[PDB]
Amino acid sequence: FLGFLGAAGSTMGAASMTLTVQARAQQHLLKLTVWGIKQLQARVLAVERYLRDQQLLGIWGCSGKLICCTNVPWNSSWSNRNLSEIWDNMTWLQWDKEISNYTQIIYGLLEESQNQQEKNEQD
Amino acid sequence: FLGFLGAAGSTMGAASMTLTVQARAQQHLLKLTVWGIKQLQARVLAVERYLRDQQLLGIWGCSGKLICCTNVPWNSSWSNRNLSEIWDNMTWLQWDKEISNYTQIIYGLLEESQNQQEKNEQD
Amino acid sequence: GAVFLGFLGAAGSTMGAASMTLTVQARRAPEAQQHLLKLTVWGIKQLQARVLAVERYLRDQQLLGIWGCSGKLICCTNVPWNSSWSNRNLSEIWDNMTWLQWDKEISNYTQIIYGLLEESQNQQEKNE
Amino acid sequence: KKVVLGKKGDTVELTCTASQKKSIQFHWKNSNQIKILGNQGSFLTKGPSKLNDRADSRRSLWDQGNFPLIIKNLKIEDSDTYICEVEDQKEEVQLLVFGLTANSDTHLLQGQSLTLTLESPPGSSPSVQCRSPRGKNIQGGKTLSVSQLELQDSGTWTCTVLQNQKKVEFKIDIVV
Amino acid sequence: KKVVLGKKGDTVELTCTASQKKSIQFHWKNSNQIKILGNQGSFLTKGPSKLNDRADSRRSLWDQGNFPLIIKNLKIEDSDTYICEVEDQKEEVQLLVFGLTANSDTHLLQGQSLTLTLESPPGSSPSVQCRSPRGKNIQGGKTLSVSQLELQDSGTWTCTVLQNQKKVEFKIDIVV
Amino acid sequence: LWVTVYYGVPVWKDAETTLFCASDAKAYETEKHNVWATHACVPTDPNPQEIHLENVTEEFNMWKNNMVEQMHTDIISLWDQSLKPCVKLTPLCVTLRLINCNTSAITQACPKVSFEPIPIHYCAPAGFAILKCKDKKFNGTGPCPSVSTVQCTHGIKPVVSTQLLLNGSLAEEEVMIRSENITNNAKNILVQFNTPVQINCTRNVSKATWNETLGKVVKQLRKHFGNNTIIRFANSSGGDLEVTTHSFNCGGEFFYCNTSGLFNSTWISITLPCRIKQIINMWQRIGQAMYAPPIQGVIRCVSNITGLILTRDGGSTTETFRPGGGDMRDNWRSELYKYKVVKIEPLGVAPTRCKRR
Amino acid sequence: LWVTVYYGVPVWKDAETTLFCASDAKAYETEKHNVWATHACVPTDPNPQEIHLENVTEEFNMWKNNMVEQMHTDIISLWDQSLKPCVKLTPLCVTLYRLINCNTSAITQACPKVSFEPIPIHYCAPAGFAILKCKDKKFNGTGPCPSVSTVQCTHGIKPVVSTQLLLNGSLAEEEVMIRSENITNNAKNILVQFNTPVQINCTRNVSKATWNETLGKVVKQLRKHFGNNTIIRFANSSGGDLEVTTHSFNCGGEFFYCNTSGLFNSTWISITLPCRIKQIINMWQRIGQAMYAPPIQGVIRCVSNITGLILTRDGGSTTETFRPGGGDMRDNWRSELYKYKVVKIEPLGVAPTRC
Amino acid sequence: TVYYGVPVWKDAETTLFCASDNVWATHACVPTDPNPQEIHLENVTEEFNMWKNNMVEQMHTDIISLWDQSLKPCVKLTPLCVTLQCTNVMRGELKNCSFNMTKVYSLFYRLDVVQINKEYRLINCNTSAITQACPKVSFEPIPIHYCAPAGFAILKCKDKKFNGTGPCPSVSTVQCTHGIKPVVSTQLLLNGSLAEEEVMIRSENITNNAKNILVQFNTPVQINCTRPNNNTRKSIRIQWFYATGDIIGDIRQAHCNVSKATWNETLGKVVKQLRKHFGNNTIIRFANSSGGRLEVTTHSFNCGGEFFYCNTSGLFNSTWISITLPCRIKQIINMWQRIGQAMYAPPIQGVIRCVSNITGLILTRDGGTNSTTETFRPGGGDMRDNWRSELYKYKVVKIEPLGVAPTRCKRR
Ligand SMILES: *[C@@H]1O[C@H](CO)[C@@H](O[C@@H]2O[C@H](CO)[C@@H](O[C@@H]3O[C@H](CO)[C@@H](O)[C@H](O[C@H]4O[C@H](CO)[C@@H](O)[C@H](O)[C@@H]4O)[C@@H]3O)[C@H](O)[C@H]2NC(C)=O)[C@H](O)[C@H]1NC(C)=O
Ligand SMILES: *[C@@H]1O[C@H](CO)[C@@H](O[C@@H]2O[C@H](CO)[C@@H](O[C@@H]3O[C@H](CO)[C@@H](O)[C@H](O[C@H]4O[C@H](CO)[C@@H](O)[C@H](O)[C@@H]4O)[C@@H]3O)[C@H](O)[C@H]2NC(C)=O)[C@H](O)[C@H]1NC(C)=O
Ligand SMILES: *[C@@H]1O[C@H](CO)[C@@H](O[C@@H]2O[C@H](CO)[C@@H](O[C@@H]3O[C@H](CO[C@H]4O[C@H](CO)[C@@H](O)[C@H](O)[C@@H]4O)[C@@H](O)[C@H](O)[C@@H]3O)[C@H](O)[C@H]2NC(C)=O)[C@H](O)[C@H]1NC(C)=O
Ligand SMILES: *[C@@H]1O[C@H](CO)[C@@H](O)[C@H](O)[C@H]1NC(C)=O
Ligand SMILES: *[C@@H]1O[C@H](CO)[C@@H](O)[C@H](O)[C@H]1NC(C)=O
Ligand SMILES: *[C@@H]1O[C@H](CO)[C@@H](O)[C@H](O)[C@H]1NC(C)=O
Repeated sequence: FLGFLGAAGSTMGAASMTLTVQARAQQHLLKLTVWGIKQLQARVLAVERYLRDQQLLGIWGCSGKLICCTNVPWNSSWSNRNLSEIWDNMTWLQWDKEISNYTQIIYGLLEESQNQQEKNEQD
Repeated sequence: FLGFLGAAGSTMGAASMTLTVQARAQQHLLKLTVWGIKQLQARVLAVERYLRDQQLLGIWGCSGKLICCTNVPWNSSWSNRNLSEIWDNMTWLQWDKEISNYTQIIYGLLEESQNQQEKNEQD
Repeated sequence: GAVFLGFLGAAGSTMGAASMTLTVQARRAPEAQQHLLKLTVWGIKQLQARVLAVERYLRDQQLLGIWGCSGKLICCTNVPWNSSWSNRNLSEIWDNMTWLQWDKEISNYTQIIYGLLEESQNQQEKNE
Repeated sequence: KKVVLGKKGDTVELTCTASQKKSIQFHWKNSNQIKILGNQGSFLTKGPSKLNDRADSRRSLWDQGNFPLIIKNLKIEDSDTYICEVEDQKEEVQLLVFGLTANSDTHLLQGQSLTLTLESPPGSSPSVQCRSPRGKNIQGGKTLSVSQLELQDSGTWTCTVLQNQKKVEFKIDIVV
Repeated sequence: KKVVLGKKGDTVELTCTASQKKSIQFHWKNSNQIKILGNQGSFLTKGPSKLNDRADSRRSLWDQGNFPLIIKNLKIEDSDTYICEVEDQKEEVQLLVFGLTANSDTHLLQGQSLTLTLESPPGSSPSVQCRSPRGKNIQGGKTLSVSQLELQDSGTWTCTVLQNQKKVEFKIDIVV
Repeated sequence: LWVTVYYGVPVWKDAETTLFCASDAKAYETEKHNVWATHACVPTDPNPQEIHLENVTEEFNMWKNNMVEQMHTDIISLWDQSLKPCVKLTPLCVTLRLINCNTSAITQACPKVSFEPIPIHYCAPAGFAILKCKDKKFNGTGPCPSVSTVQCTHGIKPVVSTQLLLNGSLAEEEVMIRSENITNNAKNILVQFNTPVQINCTRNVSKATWNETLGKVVKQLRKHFGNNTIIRFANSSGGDLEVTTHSFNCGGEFFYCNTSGLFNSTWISITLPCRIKQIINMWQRIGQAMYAPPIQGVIRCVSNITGLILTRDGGSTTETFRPGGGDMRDNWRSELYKYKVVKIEPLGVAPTRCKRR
Repeated sequence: LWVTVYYGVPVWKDAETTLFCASDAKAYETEKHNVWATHACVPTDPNPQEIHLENVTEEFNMWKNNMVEQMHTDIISLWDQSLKPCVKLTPLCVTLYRLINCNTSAITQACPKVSFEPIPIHYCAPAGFAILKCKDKKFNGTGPCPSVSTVQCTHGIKPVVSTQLLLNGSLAEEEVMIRSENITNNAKNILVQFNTPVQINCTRNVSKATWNETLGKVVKQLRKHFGNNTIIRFANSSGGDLEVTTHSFNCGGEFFYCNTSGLFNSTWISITLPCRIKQIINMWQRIGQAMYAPPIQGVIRCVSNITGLILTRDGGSTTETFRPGGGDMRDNWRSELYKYKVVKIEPLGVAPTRC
Repeated sequence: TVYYGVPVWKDAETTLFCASDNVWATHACVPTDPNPQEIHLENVTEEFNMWKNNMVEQMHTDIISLWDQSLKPCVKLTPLCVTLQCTNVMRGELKNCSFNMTKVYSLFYRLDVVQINKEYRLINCNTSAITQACPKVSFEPIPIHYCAPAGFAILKCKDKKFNGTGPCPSVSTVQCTHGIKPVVSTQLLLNGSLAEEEVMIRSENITNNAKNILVQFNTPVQINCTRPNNNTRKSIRIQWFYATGDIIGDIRQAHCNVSKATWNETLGKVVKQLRKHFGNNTIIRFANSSGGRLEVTTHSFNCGGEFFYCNTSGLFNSTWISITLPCRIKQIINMWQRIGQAMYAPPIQGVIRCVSNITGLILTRDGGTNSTTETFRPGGGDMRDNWRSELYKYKVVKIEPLGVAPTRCKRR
């Protein structure tokens, strides 16, 4: 999980190109049992968090795809700039700031995207 | 991350929405290590069960998705009744009894329909 | 946790038997010698095996989603089927060739095979 | 309607088989639906009847799927139907028990009449032909009266109970 | 601005208020922004003032949200405003002290004038309303000339000196 | 009319699973029950996270349970390993319908050791959970209005007793009487008392406490019946001596207490004549056991009477219920009634509301 | 413009959750420090992974950092486990201004002589989180760091309790540094980090002319913040409880408090410090007092290096005087971990690829 | 197109861990798992070469690592090596030694101590610091299972004719290996695992003289050797150092008893199989130990922590056409043929009785005597083969279920 932010501070295009491929006596006894329990609890928490993120991405229809396009258009009524300016001038780190005021719309579109995909499959 | 349990006996349709965003000192050490391992087994077993479920949904042709629709008919012999009333005054727990004797059958037919669909798409 | 399996019969015969097998797959501590802590240790070993199994499955699934499969046991690609590498008859390599020795014959160049598969998925990407 | 006849004082065997071989709960009910005997776990409980000391069961065969009921020191009133319900079936068994004995203890001489007593059970159609091997193939009902007492008038042969093509054997006490 | 009044040597309990009840770092400052008393974790420190040997705080009350300041043996030159800095407040409290004494403890006759001494704090505006048990509410300056000595002149007085509607009971040494 | 497949829905299913025991074994006692608990039982849960479920209707069947049979086998293992029969006679008794058949005698280590029944909780393994319906008006079959999921059952004492359940659980509202099928006899009666009935056994039952409980049970029976044909307690039916007598073990000695006097009341302090026998028949399996003579030390045993077992009689007036027992499965049924193992299955099947091809 | 989802974009947001301790506890030591470490920590990873980041600027605030609160609570628990006071008073004073006697509860506990030896400790964020580390040596405590680097486990911190002098860890990398929330405000503490440690030996004594040189470096750094006038002065400690007035610390044996007048008596334009072991203390963990057993007869010698200073300037009315008075232990733990911040990974996004 | 979920194994290398049931011979290893799972594999022929196999290489690594870990814990005897004034006291060959500590008397054998310049000293104490053998620890062999960590499987070949190489008819997957007896033995194997009724000979290259020949008998043969020695033990300060004590009674060379009939019959089976390997017409002979470094010439073994060197050259020499046996003991040590420190094992008080079963034997074929006589002199000294013999059937594997195979598919 901390590997991803290695790409931060780079132009969003190069960041996404990189995103296309990321990972492609009692002394011993106590070491084995309690230390192992906690160390392994950490790994289980890691896999559970990753599975939660994967599930959330799955509800939107893009299961197991790092990059994908959903048929809902971008909400343009609120202020937004042109695509070429977006992908080049900025980088992903401050791109969270541009949508932080959209956080409610974020929570909208994050659910809205899945609502569109399920309405297309149901219709 | 698991979503094992959920809403109680209620209109199964409303519960249909609820799942979508529902979840996605030490005196003696020997008591902790033999009991913590059991709860850790429970968590990893739930994770493996979720992975198996997603795998089965995938071989049915819809992996990741939570509300999967594909072409497969509702056979009349499967305790046919008015759909509306099952939606209003029926819950998942009570409805599990009415479809238990047909569960393997519908699994098999959905499976061969998925096989036919992928064969037709390929050829 | 699908990494656990032992059936290896389809190797000599048609691979399709393995295809049926994978589809089927898809669907106390006496304390006399302090056996309590011993059972905890063995349970730790087994549960570690399970968590490493699921981690390995996800590691393979990330790579399989790099190509256009992402969890499908039976994937499909547009790369040429041999004709440049192990140009043996399809019948013998699907019905006579043992799975393990077949996989060695492939691992001669399996890395470039994966590379061409990734290129295939890349071409499928943004096809539009 | 399987039926057995005892000696009215002997030990008779009644068995109901369970093909499941599990040693499970069973009881015994009479024609009035009164418990007489059964198991509770791995024990033996006798139902509140008038035959508590008189009847019992063979515990050893319960594990192998045989659950019997054995009555000792039989008598006339013991003749009634019984039922097994080992899992759910009501396997019925008919019991008609009665004996035939003598009453003329010592007042017998050359030519005097001897008397026999037969316990006629209510609700039956028997025909007693209790005989002897020495030559007394006599036919009679309750009383066995013979004008002359020769050597061919004593002994005990196969007693013909004759209840629906079933035959048993018991003793007749007469000696010469 | 809360104002408290002293008796030239008594104890004064200035109070802050912890709106959080968490005992978080605070500091007691004076008008010249010189530290007097301060919290450091769970200890207690004193800054470089004229009250280092005099300042004190009831330590036990901090955990409940009370941060008192105690100045025993108060002197007039120490009359200055004090400020808490509990979390972000600049709660300003003022302390005023002036001592009523008599230069002639015993040199007095029947009808001889009497001289009182009020060591007032410089830069202050006291209102000396000496509420004397003779019925003479004397409105005067630093000294009060008593032109007559009667037998009723005994008893401790209460020269309630008001300053911006701030009153407090007073026990001055007038004994006969 | 095309079915789809929803996921994550709440669906439960009855299943049979092996269960693991969680007993609070001190492990530093010479008594064999505790060392067995260390031998095959895990310690108890540090903190039980019982999750209440509302608006849940769950068909509870206390007689079609699995914990009762699992703990039956486990407690047989307990009694064989701990209270070892130092003369044990068992009929191997091979078949060949009549067949003569043999008995084998086995000798063992034979120490006179006190039996202290510490509670033995039962916990379902990973992936399954036990369900308890907390309604105080459970009648043994049907829906339980309130149901809560838990991982470990309440602590049970593996008591062994006949005609009187000892050290058992207490009913909350009424002294409940439960039978699988009450309309006809040959089915046991299971009673749960609100208040424990103290007893004293030495080598007496307090009156005015047992009498009021009998009044409560006859009130409950007349509630179940038509207020007529008054139930009166009577003698033991007869048969094997263990079932006819109040048989129980504490301190390693088998005490058989005649209970006819207490079941001698007709409804519209008392001392018990207890005895000790060297020859027993094990509840675990068919056979007979011989044990060592009792220790000279006076054995004082005080145990609450919590449950009572009866049997009905067929009739052509007043009801007479005979003391029953010997079926230890029914005994631990009375304590583990409100429990049911279940497995969760998120996958489900859907209505026709879709058209996608 | 069509919204498309990306998984794994390098996006983080600042947020606190519970961190987990990591210590290479030997677990075969009877000292209660290793006992606590092995009870409630995990072994350090043999291969810590630190990926450097380029062209990234993050705003660090050590003063408002909240991981320090977690470490302070954890060490409070550690001290409750390790040093068991066999006379303990804790004010209750239930309130319905000295309304009641507020009588101190008088818990009495076991009084064993257990060695208390500090051991290195690491804090690692739970999975799904990152611990940023500012590598810039010019970091003045608050504001942006031009260069940052991510590592799951911070550098080994020795949890060491001490007033008036930090010691046993956290050496400065390049230059002596001065940090403060508000250097103008007198109340806020001033943390000073030493580039070179000065060895201090205390026995049942500090190296001179190395203390002098470090002090000169400190006054230079202070003048850098000030106007090069108002000559810095050190003097008698301010006054108050013994723990703050004099250098208080413990090393295996009983804690002791040492006069530091010789240490701070210079005005900038071998040193022996009288130290007294006391059994009567004011607990730093919570308000109250404690009494301990008399110290062991065996000679106890402690070797340490004074890597840090805590100074508070006098009130303004000229010249500036600094006195050592750091008692709030949160300050000591802010000094060691001034450059670490907990942050949460949020690897999702939205972009206009036009399908 | 890819076929996920397919069973494939690539022979790999992984660090297996202990499974044991103060003494360093039984150190804190993991307890042996309670229900070792075993799954048979039908129709699976797995290639093997336990000479070159990855399991044997990595097992050498694991064995060497564990022996290194297991040697250190005992305390050392670094400075005690000094000049010693000793006088000699079936020649006994025992020297009583005095060293000036303020003089102390101790007992050393002739072979452990050589002349220096009467004046006597240890062979290599100056060159290599000598290590004392801890009295608490005892040198005892126990069955040690080997377990593969998670993600690795252990393959076991259950074939009687296996010979350790080539295809194996029946194979199985096992979590933990069967108990391995770590036993020190040269030109011979003690208390090892019983072999198949037919006798196996294994060699990396049958023609090569350099490659050793290892033979496993079908039936164990009794090898019990006794040393009737009544020794004592002394507390001589260096810190209380603990050394050899005075002797009561008469010393005897440890005599070992072997049944001549069963030994002859086992080697008769052996020469039958050797005729199979080298030609029945060829006449096969046996000879005594070849020679070389004293340790490798003689059979070296340990009982009760005491090492006896059976240089019973008559036993290995069995001249053919195709009883009690004396032995010495040693107190100075070169174990695993290490050039480093030499630990020192002082004697244990009381008679030493060692009972064991002969389970194997190692020879080295003479260079070719071509088809006329095939002398097979006992060869050994490499401790690799002893553990190598016990686990010929085991290998490590990893699973890579990512098969790719060419099938027709168009899709989109
Ligand atoms: C039901 O619960 C009750 C508790 O409510 C429980 O009763 C307990 O039984 C045990 C077993 O006898 C009692 O333990 C006894 O304690 C005394 C005093 O400590 C011991 O001396 C006894 O052991 C000795 O007994 C002999 C003397 O007669 C000695 O000769 C012999 O060597 C033993 O050392 C014995 O252990 C315990 O006190 C009671 N608790 C009470 C009455 O509250 C009962 O067992 C449970 N089960 C049943 C079926 O009743
Ligand atoms: C900072 O780090 C230094 C690193 O050196 C550390 O110094 C240690 O302090 C202790 C206590 O002052 C020193 O004292 C003794 O060292 C010996 C040998 O290691 C130990 O055996 C001692 O432990 C026992 O001592 C008593 C002897 O009678 C026993 O009664 C008692 O119960 C103890 O078990 C004790 O540790 C130690 O030598 C140094 N150095 C090292 C390397 O430990 C210092 O404590 C740290 N903290 C501070 C605030 O300076
Ligand atoms: C469990 O609960 C059940 C409630 O549903 C109890 O029901 C019992 O069911 C049996 C049915 O076998 C009843 O027995 C009678 O069956 C006859 C059958 O008709 C003819 O058969 C007999 C000969 O076999 C003959 O004698 C009859 O006269 C008839 O000619 C019916 O006709 C009767 O009406 C009656 O149904 C039982 O009577 C009935 N129980 C009660 C109390 O009514 C069942 O008893 C319960 N079981 C237990 C173990 O508790
Ligand atoms: C228990 O109550 C249910 C509720 O409908 C009923 O069906 C059942 O017969 C009752 N059982 C008994 C034994 O009363
Ligand atoms: C400073 O003290 C520490 C003990 O905490 C020690 O490890 C280190 O070597 C000393 N010197 C330096 C330069 O850090
Ligand atoms: C050395 O020890 C042996 C055995 O105790 C003894 O026989 C011999 O006399 C000793 N040597 C000397 C010189 O005392």
